[PDB]
Amino acid sequence: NNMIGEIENRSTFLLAVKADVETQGDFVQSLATEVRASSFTDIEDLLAFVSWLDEELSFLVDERAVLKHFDWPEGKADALREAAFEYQDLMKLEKQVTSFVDDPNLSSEPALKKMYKLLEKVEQSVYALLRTRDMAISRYKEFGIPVDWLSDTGVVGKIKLSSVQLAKKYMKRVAYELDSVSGSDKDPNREFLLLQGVRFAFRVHQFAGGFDAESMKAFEELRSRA
Repeated sequence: NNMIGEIENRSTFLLAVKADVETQGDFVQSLATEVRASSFTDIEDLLAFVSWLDEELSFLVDERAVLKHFDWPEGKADALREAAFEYQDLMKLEKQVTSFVDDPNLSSEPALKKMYKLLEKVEQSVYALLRTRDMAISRYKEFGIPVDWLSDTGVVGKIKLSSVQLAKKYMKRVAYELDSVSGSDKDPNREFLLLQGVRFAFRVHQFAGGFDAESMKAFEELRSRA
C-alpha cells in the first residue's frame, strides 16, 4: 500500500521532468551559455557565480534527469562547483584554526586532544591539496578558473601561518598545566606532558616552515623546563 504512494510520486516526477525539458528549454540553454562564457580572476567572483548557478538550477526538478537532454557543459559546471567547494572548505578551515579557543573548563587531556585532532585535520587537508593541486591547476586553467589560491602563497600559506598560532595555544596550555600544580621533572605524567608540548611545537614548525619571535619564546621557555 506504500507502493501506490511510490508509484504516484514516481509518475509525478517523470511528468515534471518532461515538463521542465519542454517548458524550460531555452532557460537551460541560457544557463549553459553563461557557464561556457564565464571566466574569473578572483575566487570570490566565482563563489558568487556558483551561488547564482545553484539557485538557478534549483528551479529544475532534478539536475541529472533534465540536463541529460541538453547540450550542457557538465565538465565546467562540475569544476566550478568543485573549486567553490574546496576554497570554501579551506577557508572555513583557516578560520577554525585562527579562532580556535582552548576551553579553560577542560582539563589538560581533552584540551590537548582537541588541539591534536585539529592539527591532524589541518595536516590532512593540506596534504590532500598538495597532492591534487597540479592536476587541479591544469584543469582549472583550461576552464578559466582562478588558481592563485592553490599556490604556496594562497590559502595553504594562510593555513600554514595559522598553525603556528595553534602551536602558541598548545604550548600555552602545557606551560599552564605544568605550573598549576608543582611536582618533580621525573614524574612520568609531567615529563610526558612537557614532551607533548615540545613534539607538537616541532611538528608544527616542520609543517609551516618556521616560527615567529613569540612562538620561539614559548619553545625556548618549554625546552628550559627540562
